[PDB]
Amino acid sequence: PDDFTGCVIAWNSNKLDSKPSGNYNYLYRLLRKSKLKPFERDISTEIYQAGNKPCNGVAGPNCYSPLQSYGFRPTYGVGHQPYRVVVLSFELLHAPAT
Repeated sequence: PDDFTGCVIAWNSNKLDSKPSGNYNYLYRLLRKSKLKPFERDISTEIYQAGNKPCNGVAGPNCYSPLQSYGFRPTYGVGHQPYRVVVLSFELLHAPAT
């Protein structure tokens, strides 16, 4: 948000985020019609009707899979390794602090 208050804490966790099985879990979408509003999470699975014509459940022109898997390898150097980030937002309200 524009008036965001808090602290961003980032640290490398490649020793912790690497497992012998493989980090196949993480996936991402890189396209959206409009910029996401502040403090918005995109997890709801609605078939995104970007165009005026459905793909009709078949592959073809102008119908590509949006989801992509992150490319992480042990040979990647320091600096691009997966960094864990915690955003601690300290909301300054008028309610009892406690």
